[PDB]
This record gives sequence, structure tokens and C-alpha cells, in this order.
Amino acid sequence: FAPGNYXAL
Amino acid sequence: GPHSMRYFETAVSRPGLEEPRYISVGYVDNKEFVRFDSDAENPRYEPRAPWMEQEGPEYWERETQKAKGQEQWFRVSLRNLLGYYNQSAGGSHTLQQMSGCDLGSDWRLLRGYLQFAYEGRDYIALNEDLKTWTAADMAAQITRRKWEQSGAAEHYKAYLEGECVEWLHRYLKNGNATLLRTDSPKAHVTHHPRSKGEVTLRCWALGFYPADITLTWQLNGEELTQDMELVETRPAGDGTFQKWASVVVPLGKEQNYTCRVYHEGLPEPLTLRWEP
Amino acid sequence: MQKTPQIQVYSRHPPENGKPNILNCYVTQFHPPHIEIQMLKNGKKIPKVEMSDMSFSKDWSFYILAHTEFTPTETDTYACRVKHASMAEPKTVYWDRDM
Repeated sequence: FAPGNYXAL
Repeated sequence: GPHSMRYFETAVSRPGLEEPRYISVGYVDNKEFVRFDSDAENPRYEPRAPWMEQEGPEYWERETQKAKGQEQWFRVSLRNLLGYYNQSAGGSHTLQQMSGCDLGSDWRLLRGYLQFAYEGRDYIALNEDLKTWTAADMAAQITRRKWEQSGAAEHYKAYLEGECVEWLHRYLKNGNATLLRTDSPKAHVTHHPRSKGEVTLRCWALGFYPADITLTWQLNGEELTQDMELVETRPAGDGTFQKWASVVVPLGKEQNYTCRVYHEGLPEPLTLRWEP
Repeated sequence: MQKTPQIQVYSRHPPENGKPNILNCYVTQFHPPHIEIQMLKNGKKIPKVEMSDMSFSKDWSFYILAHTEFTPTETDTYACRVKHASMAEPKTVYWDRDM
């Protein structure tokens, strides 16, 4: 179960 | 010791192509179990362990969907990063991410991980409190402020404590037949000339699983690591791993030395000495 | 950055002459992830060489495993040649059976 990034660097 | 899951993600940009190369690899107890690659014929999350075959088609479409989101996220970040470091267009650059969770022997969250790197160097990392961030330089400070404002830490905290741990149970349960296996190291010692009146004794450990292992030499029963050449543990390519330690001893006084091999698959450690 | 690759060349099973085996070439600790690896027998490129998919370690560095079926003899030499942008020219490493 892979993560989902939230806000780009 | 502690069970674990990890997702290792990489984005590589390149001259000409607008879309960068994205690859995601998933690990359970350091064993690769799923993979995604953008340059595959039909890009989706593929099973890379036989015990993952039993997941339904709906599982794979959710995971592939997240991969598509991450591609877009990595693309945007690569572009921002290029601006942050005042770099020229048309080059090639890397953005790496390590996400995951550790479990205690009691089967619950021990430590959570979330960290990023740019050009193989640390950029920003979620701290062990899962609340604050550590920025490696000034560029990463700009990301920090933006992320502090938006509450990005809370989002990843809910993941590492929530789904990361919950789904690790399912993967551990489904594939404990292969994961909890332990192949013992078959060990021996070789003797080789080095210089005038000095000899290299090398201690071999072969065919062992998992990779975790300690090899040490000793003099008259006392641990000896002074100037011990210790090679990087390397894969046999059949599932198991290999390693050696070596030490330079005087000629004639080789019997004084013995090698020590520690591995969780053994009922007790191996003690070996080079014989004629 | 540019990290120079570390190259290990070794057989899967203990080596014996006339006994079919597999020769590994384990390149590690390099960056950037583009790399050219090729395995050789008596200085001639071996046609069927399997390449594992590329991963990276907890220190961010990339690694890959190249391997091919081979049968050791006393006289034959086996080697791995790597080109990487961190090196001025490609580095060859020879399989040391006696090691």
C-alpha cells in the first residue's frame, strides 16, 4: 500500500 | 529484528523528454514485493513476490492510480527544485523518496520514515516525532515553511501510523511462508600469501538468508577488528546472500586466530580456524 | 554529485573447473543512476547477460546485479567492465576465483 504525497517540494 | 515495510521512489528527468522516468519499489522485511515503472509497456504496479498474486484486480488499480499521482507530484517537484538550486534547463536530475514503517515484536508502530533527497543528497526528512521537519540546506527551508503551513506532517503521520502498519499485517500474514524462512550460512576459511612473513586469512559466509549477519575474527578468544577488511554483503542471485571478513596475520601464527560467524538461522554461532 | 561505483565480481556457488555455475557482477554505491555494465569472457563480450532492475540503498546510492551462466576453467578469464559518468574511463574488474 503505497503513500500519496500531499502539498510539491 | 522488527518487521518493516518501505516504498523507495525515484524520479529521473532527462533532456528532450517532457515526462521524467518514475520508478517505485515496495519492500516487506527488506524483500521486494511490488514494483512500478513508467517506461513499462503497460505501466502499473506489478507483483514481485509469489504471495502477492492473491490480491484482487481492484487492489492493483488503486495502487497504479497512486503511482500516477506520484508521477505528477515528482514532476512538479523536480521543476521547483531546478529553480531552487538555480540550475539550467535541459539537464538530468534525480529526486528520491523513502517512505515506510517499523513494527515492534508486539506488532504495532515502532518508528515511521519519510525523507527526500535531491541529486542523491539529503533534502528534507520527517522527524521521528512525525510532527516536525529537518531541512538539509536553505532550499529545503523554503519547502519546510510551505509544508509547516499546510500541515503536511499530519498527512504522512496518518499514513505511517494508519495504513502502513495495517497493510503490513496483511502482507506479513499472506507471505509468512517465505518471509520467516532462515537459511543458515555455510562457512569456511581460506589462506593466502600477502607479503614477507605475513598472511591473509579470509572467513567465508555463503548461502545465508536474511542479509543480517556478523563476521568477526578473534585472537586467543578475544574479539579482533583492528584492520579487518569487511566486504559489503552481496546477493548470490538465488535468494540468499554472501559475505567475508579477512585479517592479516604473521606467518606461522595462524592457528592463534579463529573466525566467528553470527546468524539467526544457526542454533549457535560458528567458530572456525584455517587448517592444512 | 558523482559517486564512483563499487564493483564485486563473484560466482554464485563455490567455483569448480568444468562445473556449470553463474557469474555475478554486483555494482553498488553509485550516482547518477545511468550506467553501462557488460561482462566478458577472455576479453570478448558475453551475449546472454541478465540484468536485475535497478534499486537504491538507505544511503540513496544505486545498485544493480548483472549475471550470466558460465563454466569455469583453469585458463579462462572472466571480467566485468563498467562505464559511469563519475569515472574518466571504464573500469574493468577481473574475477578472482582464488580470493
